[PDB]
Amino acid sequence: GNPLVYLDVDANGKPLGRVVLELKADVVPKTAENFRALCTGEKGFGYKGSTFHRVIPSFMCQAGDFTNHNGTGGKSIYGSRFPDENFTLKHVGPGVLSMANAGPNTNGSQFFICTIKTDWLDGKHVVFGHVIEGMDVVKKIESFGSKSGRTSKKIVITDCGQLS
Repeated sequence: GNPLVYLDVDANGKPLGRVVLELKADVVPKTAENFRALCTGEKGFGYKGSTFHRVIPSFMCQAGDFTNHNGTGGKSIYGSRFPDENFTLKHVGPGVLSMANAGPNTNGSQFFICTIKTDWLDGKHVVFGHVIEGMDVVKKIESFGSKSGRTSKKIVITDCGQLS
């Protein structure tokens, strides 16, 4: 079946708990595989030790810039960037997992977890999974964001990996 992966998240060195994500490899296999491998770190790089660098209450929590830690970086297991696979899955509600980008066909490693229905991103960002467990952790992360995106605590993915 579809991969299940996890992110364990700290805020100022205090554990918040675990976010478990289903990756919809049935719909977006290339996009799912990138995220899966970045969670395991099996290519020699990935999300472990990196941060949620942009968090906006009543919108989303963004992470995945494991090279520059500020929204300008990241890379995929395929190369620097890869195409929008499809827009079949929609931003239907809280818990949706979707690729951050800098316009069409600029997926790398950055991603966001929605805390509301972000319907205006449909057709612009590739949705590739959702939160199976740990919305409480996501809401804690959200509570440390601000309107500007700047976080009030350092939010770190201390561990990550594949469950199945």
